[PDB]
Amino acid sequence: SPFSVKVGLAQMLRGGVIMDVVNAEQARIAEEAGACAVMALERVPADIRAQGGVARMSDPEMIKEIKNAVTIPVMAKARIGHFVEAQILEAIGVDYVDESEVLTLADEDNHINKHNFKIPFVCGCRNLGEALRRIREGAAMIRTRGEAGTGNVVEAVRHVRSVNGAIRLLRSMDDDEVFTYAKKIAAPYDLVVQTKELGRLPVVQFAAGGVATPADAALMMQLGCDGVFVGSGVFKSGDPVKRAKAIVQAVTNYRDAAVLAEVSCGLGEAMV
Amino acid sequence: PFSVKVGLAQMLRGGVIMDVVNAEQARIAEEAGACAVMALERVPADIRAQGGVARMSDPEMIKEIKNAVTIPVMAKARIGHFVEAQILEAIGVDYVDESEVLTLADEDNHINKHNFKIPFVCGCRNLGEALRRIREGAAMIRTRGEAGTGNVVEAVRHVRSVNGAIRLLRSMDDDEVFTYAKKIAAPYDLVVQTKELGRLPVVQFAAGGVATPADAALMMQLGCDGVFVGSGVFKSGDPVKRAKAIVQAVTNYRDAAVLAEVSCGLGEAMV
Amino acid sequence: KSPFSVKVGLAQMLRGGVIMDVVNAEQARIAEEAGACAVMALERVPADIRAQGGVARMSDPEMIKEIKNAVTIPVMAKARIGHFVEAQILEAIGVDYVDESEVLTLADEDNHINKHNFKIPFVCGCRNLGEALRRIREGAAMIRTRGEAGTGNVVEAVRHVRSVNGAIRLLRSMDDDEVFTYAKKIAAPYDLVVQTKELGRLPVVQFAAGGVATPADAALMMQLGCDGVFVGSGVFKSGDPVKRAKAIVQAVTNYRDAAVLAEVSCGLGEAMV
Amino acid sequence: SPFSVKVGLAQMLRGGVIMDVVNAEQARIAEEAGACAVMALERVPADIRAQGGVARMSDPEMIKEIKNAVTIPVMAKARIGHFVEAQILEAIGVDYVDESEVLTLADEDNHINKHNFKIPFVCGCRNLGEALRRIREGAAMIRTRGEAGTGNVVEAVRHVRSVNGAIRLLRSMDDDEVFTYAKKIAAPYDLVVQTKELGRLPVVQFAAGGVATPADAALMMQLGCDGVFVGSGVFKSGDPVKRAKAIVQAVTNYRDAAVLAEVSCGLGEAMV
Amino acid sequence: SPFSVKVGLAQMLRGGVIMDVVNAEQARIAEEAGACAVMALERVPADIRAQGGVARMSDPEMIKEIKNAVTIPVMAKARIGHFVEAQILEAIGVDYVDESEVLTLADEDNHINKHNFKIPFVCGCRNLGEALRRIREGAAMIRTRGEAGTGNVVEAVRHVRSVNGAIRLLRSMDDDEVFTYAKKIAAPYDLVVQTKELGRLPVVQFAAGGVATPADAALMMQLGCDGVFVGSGVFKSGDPVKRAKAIVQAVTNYRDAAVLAEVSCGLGEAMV
Ligand SMILES: *C[C@H](N)C(=O)/C=C/OP(=O)(O)O
Ligand SMILES: *C[C@H](N)C(=O)/C=C/OP(=O)(O)O
Ligand SMILES: *C[C@H](N)C(=O)/C=C/OP(=O)(O)O
Ligand SMILES: *C[C@H](N)C(=O)/C=C/OP(=O)(O)O
Ligand SMILES: *C[C@H](N)C(=O)/C=C/OP(=O)(O)O
Repeated sequence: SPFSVKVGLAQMLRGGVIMDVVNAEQARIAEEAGACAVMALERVPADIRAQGGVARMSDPEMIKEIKNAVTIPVMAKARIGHFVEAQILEAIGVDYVDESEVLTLADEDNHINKHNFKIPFVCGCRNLGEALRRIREGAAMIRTRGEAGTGNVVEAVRHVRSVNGAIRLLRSMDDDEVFTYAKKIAAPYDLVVQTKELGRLPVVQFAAGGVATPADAALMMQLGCDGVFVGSGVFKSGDPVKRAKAIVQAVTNYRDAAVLAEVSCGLGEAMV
Repeated sequence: PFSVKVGLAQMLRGGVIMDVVNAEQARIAEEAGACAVMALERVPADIRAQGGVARMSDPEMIKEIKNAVTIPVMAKARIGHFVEAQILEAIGVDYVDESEVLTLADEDNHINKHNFKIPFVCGCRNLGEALRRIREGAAMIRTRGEAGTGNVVEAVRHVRSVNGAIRLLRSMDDDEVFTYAKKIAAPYDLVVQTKELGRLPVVQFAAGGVATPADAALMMQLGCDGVFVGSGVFKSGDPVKRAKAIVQAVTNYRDAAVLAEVSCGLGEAMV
Repeated sequence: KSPFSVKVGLAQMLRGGVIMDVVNAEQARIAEEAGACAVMALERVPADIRAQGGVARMSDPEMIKEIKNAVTIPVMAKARIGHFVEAQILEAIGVDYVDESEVLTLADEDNHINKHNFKIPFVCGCRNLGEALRRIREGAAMIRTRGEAGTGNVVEAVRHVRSVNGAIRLLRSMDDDEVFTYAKKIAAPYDLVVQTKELGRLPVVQFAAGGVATPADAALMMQLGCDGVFVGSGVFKSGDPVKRAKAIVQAVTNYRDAAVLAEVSCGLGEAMV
Repeated sequence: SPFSVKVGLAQMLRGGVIMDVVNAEQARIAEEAGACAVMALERVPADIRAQGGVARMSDPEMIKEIKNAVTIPVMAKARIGHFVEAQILEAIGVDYVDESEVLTLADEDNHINKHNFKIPFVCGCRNLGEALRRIREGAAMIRTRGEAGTGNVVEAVRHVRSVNGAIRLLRSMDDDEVFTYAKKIAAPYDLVVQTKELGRLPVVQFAAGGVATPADAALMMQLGCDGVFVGSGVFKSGDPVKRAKAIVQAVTNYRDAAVLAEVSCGLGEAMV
Repeated sequence: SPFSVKVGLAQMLRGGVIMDVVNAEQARIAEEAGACAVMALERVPADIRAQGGVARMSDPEMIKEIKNAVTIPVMAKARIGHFVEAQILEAIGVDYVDESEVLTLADEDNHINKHNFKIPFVCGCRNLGEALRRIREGAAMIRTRGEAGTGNVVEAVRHVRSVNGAIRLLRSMDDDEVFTYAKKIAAPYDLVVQTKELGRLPVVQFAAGGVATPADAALMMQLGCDGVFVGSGVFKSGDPVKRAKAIVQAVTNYRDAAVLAEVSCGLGEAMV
């Protein structure tokens, strides 16, 4: 099954950190720090927030440079609904497209039909219903997003707890009430049932938004994520190389408080 | 094990706990006679003035503060950020303050404090909040006003609310306590324990706005077991003298002659 | 060990049973012969209270002694919410359970009876889990998950059974760290919420009540996971109370046997208006 | 002081039941039942409610017939603010005037200045502030009223719990907060302080309103009242003679469940 | 009676001007100008308004200096509800504490229990009910305040007229309506009656707020005050020494238009 193949590709990222990079130098830093993949974008989310202006798919020249600089998978963001941007990214050989809300919405009413592509897609979500709608559209991996570019995990905690609490609610829910639940969260019933049977999201689920410290990243993992995205927390901090390695080690050893303490020690300024 | 942590906190009764952001402030607080220090990144008046996300202190700074003093060292963690508290426990702080002056990490849940071996401080504005924090595992309650304003008005409000509610509860008809516990959304058993003790089941300190010795003795005369001072000492003109004066005020809070003496010639209070 | 757990233990005997409202000894005797596990003595059945209005109070003790004398199964009696003196009287005349009931006229809008002060067990009503746990903390030994009394419409009982059980299933799989906030949100005592989480069920017997008019209704309550059903109006406001009472009892005894449900429903005559 | 003498007169009624009577026959029934006093009025509160129309002080003729019929004290109702009605009641020798809200309000803004009278007054209240305001006007006894003429104790339970909860609040209140409390309930501070010091109301406190059964009456006594008024529950019931004695016995033995059970047995129909 | 003694102390200030001083130089100026007392505070009210920031009891060192610099009585402000601040002021020997609204409220729900102190207190008020509540708390002198630090008498005129008009209303009020009046203004009935019997406030009443010119001060006196407070009008004006003497003479000769004209002539800039 072509979708299950795409899902399997994203499973290989479990336990990893994906780092936003806007040039090839940042891409090397992330790979050396132990990132499982990099995300090519025009500006990290904290700069998109402070500066404003329309944010689009990165120039294919920049993506090519980042692909050449690393051997780990390379993701790239496309505007929501901008399926031509995604066609271009697939054509130049990115490994994943992130149909991303940090870029400027291109279609306020529809997402990309991700089934028309060979490579897997990441989509964001704030709740289970959103996650399942993205998956029905063909998303092979889900980013449970908070607020990008603020260094504040509070919304990612909210959305991780919301998605996982809804899954747990679903696990023990009376079968006969699942139809109404699927109407209530506006999700395809088959995907709701698959989630109930698995007891987890049918695709990999990473946290994203405001992860600024190793404590934050391990928090996301102890809350039940398969990995984390860091967009601004590394490359807007005082010591990106050391913070990047620290966040990777936090995610690999997310239950080991002594390791979390050690990698957090003497880490310099987090992002503003 | 929870009563062990509740008992530990008893050793701070009668004391002043002082916020410190580095080892120099920590030694000043100990020499002034503070019963413990509270390590945080910025004093609350600076967090309020400057904005920005405020998190747990870097472990390196906490280790520095631990090595500078021999009185208990507390540290702040963001509400709900249980991994920050795991780290603070792993580096050997004596108390975690799950603190509202830091940027909220979980808007819906506090830390499950029963999963830790060290005692936790939590803030409250009323009795129901205090009892909820205690049921989560807090061993000590900070009855908080407004952090970083030098204005005790909200601390006075919340101390009178908590203690007024405890006094209400003490004379309350037993049959009305069930509805009372619903009304303040508190665990009934802890409500009953408060009624039977006649005081909060854990140590209760005032915090927020304590700027002068008179403020500090005011909190004690309103029936607190101690006071936090976050900004009043180190945002003031003479930190070393004000810290000793606030400590002496809390130790001698009913002695107007002493209160007048230690307040004399104290310099500028915090802005 | 504790006196409360002894009362809770005693109520277990009622699992699988039907408790029928009776207003005289004739009704009580019919209920016992139909196989009811207990009767509920009250002044008027809920449909009559609803239609007639007026203040509804504890039954006259003479009525209760007549009902106790007529049957050997347990006798329950209704007391107004908050009216602890009515309950003291019911206890002194030897009823087996007091139902602190919303079908009677509320006597204290702000407090329920302190049921821990009594030796005999109490039933209390609830619409949701928080209500149930607050009643249990006050000392209710058994919970009646109530819909609308006297209407013959199960729709609200279904709502409240699904609500209580939905919340229990929600609780069973809930992340432990979220239970403190959950206890606050439903305004329930935390220890009882945790106990409910651990057991996967209500810590006391849970019956459905309100609007159960047919055997299908009763068996529906049982298939939604109740331990038993109250029938107040559906039996004695119907056209054939004796046949209907046996049918509902059989429905609760054999609630998964559709052939039996079909059988006991056949020719049952008119249900309540 | 003259006021404390009046207050002492009403103390002699502790443990008693006061019954509303509209003629000498009812008054004799009440005295024989053991009532500590009777309350002369034109119509029992249940009739005033169902019938409407202006309700005033009883005709002095009817009051004289009631005084001739009994030797226990005779009370009579006067309209709120109607000090001339009270002057008349005093001139014909009633023992207490009840400035009563079950009669038609004569002055919407002022109560009778009860210090200008030699005999003691009863006033109603819903909360402690009302009681203390009535007492400052010269009320020697407070009746804590619910809904008169409905046979429903719910509002009297509310008001008894309100007054008593306020007094218990006041007993443990910080002395410095009492000034603001007296402002909040709009009550004379000296009477608030006196209530705090006594731990109870500075005058006798009876329950009234909706007491229909012996259980109701004993309920009021167990809630902390000194006695009960019964306006409608006796003479609108099926068996007033038996019910009046049962209520009296209930109030005398209000903590004895076996007695309460016994006197409640076979009591006939309560009021509608 | 200890309260009547405190009241008698404040009577000696009748016909006087109390001047705010923030150092010993201002205190001498006020005494030489003929002030009956000085008020030690950290900043005059016009500066507290313009600058903001929390305003507390003056440092006891400053109060000591002001006490040493003058022989007339020395008052000091404490924050409303800050009874420890008042304990300190009593301990260092001020003659009066002003529980003052120009300082930052410390207890939004309660004032200081002034009966626990040996020295008399001043409190502010905007209306009779406030004045009487402060007096019940133990205030021995009342400051009928307008708007401090604006130089605009309009609110002090409003509040002086309000207090005096309410007293005049009370003077001629039907006795039987006084109970309801005391509820309406939320004042202790005994104090309301005392005010009605005296025909004036039971303690000394000074005006305060916006008194900027000798005309203003004499206005307050012709409206019926026993004296005036000047906080900003002297020491924020162009010629404090001359304006201070002028305001004192205005208050001493408040009905003598020729004197008011003379002392107002050539007075330089009033406060901004
Ligand atoms: C969309 C991108 N992959 C991402 O995860 C952004 C995160 O925002 P930040 O809060 O800057 O980590
Ligand atoms: C949370 C911290 N320990 C604290 O007590 C803050 C006090 O606020 P401040 O107003 O700065 O004393
Ligand atoms: C309170 C009584 N036990 C009861 O269950 C009422 C049921 O209502 P109905 O709808 O009449 O069966
Ligand atoms: C005012 C009269 N004495 C009285 O107490 C009325 C009671 O009302 P009811 O509900 O008729 O007892
Ligand atoms: C509180 C002080 N005693 C005072 O009277 C303030 C007056 O204000 P101003 O308007 O500046 O005279």
